[PDB]
Formats: sequence, structure tokens, C-alpha cells
Amino acid sequence: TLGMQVRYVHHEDYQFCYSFRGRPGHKPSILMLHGFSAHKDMWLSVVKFLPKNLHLVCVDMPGHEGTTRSSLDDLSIDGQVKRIHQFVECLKLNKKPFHLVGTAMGGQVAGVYAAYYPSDVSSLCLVCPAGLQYSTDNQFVQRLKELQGSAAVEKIPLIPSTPEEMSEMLQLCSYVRFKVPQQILQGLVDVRIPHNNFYRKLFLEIVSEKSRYSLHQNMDKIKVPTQIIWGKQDQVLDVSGADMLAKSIANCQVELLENCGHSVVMERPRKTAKLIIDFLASVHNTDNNKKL
Ligand SMILES: CCCCCCCC/C=C\CCCCCCCC(=O)O
Ligand SMILES: CCCCCCCCO[C@@H]1O[C@H](CO)[C@@H](O)[C@H](O)[C@H]1O
Repeated sequence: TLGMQVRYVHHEDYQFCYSFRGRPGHKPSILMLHGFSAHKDMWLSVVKFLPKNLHLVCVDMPGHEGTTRSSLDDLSIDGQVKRIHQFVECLKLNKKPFHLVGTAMGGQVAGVYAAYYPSDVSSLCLVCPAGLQYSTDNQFVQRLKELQGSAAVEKIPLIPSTPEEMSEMLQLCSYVRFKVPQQILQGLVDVRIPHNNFYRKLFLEIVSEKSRYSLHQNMDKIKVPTQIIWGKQDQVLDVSGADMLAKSIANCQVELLENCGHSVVMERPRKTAKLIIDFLASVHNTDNNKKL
């Protein structure tokens, strides 16, 4: 369990499920946002290598796992950013500025959140964030455009419904992926099948005109030290995105990881956790120097 405890917090009829350890102290608290179709426990690999003197919060994103799934919820990046601000206000996480960490769709929400509520965030860590406008499409984005041409919504690579589709999703999302036995693939996809209608609705909403490039559209408003962590072998969100952010945001440190695909937090958890803590210390040192 790593000392992480699951709790639920309510905003009227909406509930957020989150895991946590430690308590608000002198250092900035850390709020972690997972990616598309995942949940708060994808952060456990990194938490295992994080120090115990930090206040860590890992929240299930809107409609995922223990957080409310409602047909009336606004699943656009703007609406998810707003839900995250309600959750933050619920826990009083912004009592003093906090460090905000996000991966992929969570990375996009994190970037847009720092642009919407700049006084809430002390520093940002964006792990292969979605929401950028690339000059050319990688094979995955060319596949999505091809699927749009036949409206084959049942073939979205990140929404598998069969063992063979699950094996393709596992290959696309990680650099090293040896073949898994059919029984294990079947078990992995069965836990996701009841949630595929929601993932299909969420996916179409985050790739819609209003959300597809919202991080790129808001990155001029990010005013805090930002760390970018990206895997050079990312087959989902191309690693060229790291330079687009770095050249558009001041005080930006880029960490390109070798032998690493889209699932950074699962593939390189030790290096990722080390980079997270090192960046936190360098931000504190520059803040102590800048005084007066
Ligand atoms: C149906 C329209 C097709 C056009 C696509 C336009 C560009 C957007 C394409 C891909 C972005 C995918 C972002 C999904 C979240 C990343 C996965 C994750 O969170 O791990
Ligand atoms: C990933 C593509 C799978 C097949 C999608 C079938 C067509 C869905 O429809 C399209 O979805 C887009 C994305 O939300 C919208 O931008 C378009 O307006 C809409 O017509």
C-alpha cells in the first residue's frame, strides 16, 4: 500500500476518490493526475521511490474509478480542469501553492490548470502531456484519422475490447512489451470492458476541436518553473512535444528518457521519482536565491 490511504471527498452530488500519505507541511504538497482510462494507482510505481516526508495526493480523474461518472459532467479539458479546482478547494490543497504533476491527458489538465489558476501552483511537472499541435502526425494519430474516415469508433487503439486488441494497446503504450499469455490479456480487458462506453465518450471529447490543442493554446499563460519528462520511444504522444513546450515556457527543464515509451511512470519509475524530487529542490534553491 506504500502508506497510501483511499478517501472520498464530496462537492454537492459529485465525489472525488483519492489516495494520500503525509500531511500539509513546509514543503509544497504534490497533486498527481493520471492519464486516459487509468486511475490514481498508476502513480504507485513512482510513489514507491518517493521520500516519506512529502504530502502526496493521487486523484481519480472525472468519470474514472472512484470519482463520479455522470452523463452531465463536462469531459472537455476545460471541464476537467474545473473539476480538479473543485477537488483542490475541497481538500484546501491550494492553502499555499502546490506542486502539480500530470501524465498524458492528466499532463494536459495540469498544464491548463496552471494557466487558469496561476496562484495555486508553485511548480509543474508534465510527463508526456497531451494537448499539443504537432506539424506532422505520428502513426497513432494517422490511425485515428484513418478510423474517422470509416467511423470505426470500436477500433480506437486505446479502447481494446478483445485480447488481441489488449496486446496491441500494451505494445503501443510501452517500449518493451514481451507477449502476454491469452488468459492474462483476457483478464486485463475484462476489467475495462464495462467502462469502454465511458472511455469512448471521453476519448472523442478530449480529441474534439475544443480540447485537442488546449495545452498548446494555454502554454503562454504558464508562469511557474516547469519540468517536462518524456520517453524518446513514445508511440502515442510524440517526444517532439517536449521542445515545443520548452521553447514556449520560461524556466523549463526537459528530461528525455531513453528506452521509454508512453507509460513513463510504469517504465522508468525510479528515474522519474528522482527527477521529480531533484526538480523540486532546484526550484526551492532558485527561490531562496531570488529573495529580496
Ligand atoms: C477523430 C479525430 C482524429 C484527429 C486527431 C487529432 C489529434 C489528436 C490525436 C491524438 C491525441 C490523443 C490524446 C489521448 C490521451 C493520451 C493517452 C493517455 O492519456 O495516456
Ligand atoms: C479516433 C477516431 C475513431 C472514429 C471516430 C468516428 C467519428 C466521430 O465523429 C467525429 O469525432 C471527432 C472527434 O471527437 C469530432 O471532431 C468530429 O466533429 C466528429 O464528427
